[PDB]
Amino acid sequence: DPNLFVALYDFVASGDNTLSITKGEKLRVLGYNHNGEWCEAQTKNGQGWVPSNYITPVN
Amino acid sequence: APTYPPPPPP
Repeated sequence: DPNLFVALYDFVASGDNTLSITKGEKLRVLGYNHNGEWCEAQTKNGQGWVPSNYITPVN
Repeated sequence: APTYPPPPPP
């Protein structure tokens, strides 16, 4: 932490700076967009936007 | 961030 999250579900990138993530994968969250629907995160595979409710804080 | 909404869970 204090910004460490884990993916709840698979999410396939749809372009537009989004990031593919796999259930169980760890992320570090940089922040959220204006309405909180999108979350900008970093994983071992890169950096991009993922659905906010597709992840949850761990540790 | 994208200007369209993300897919709903799950």
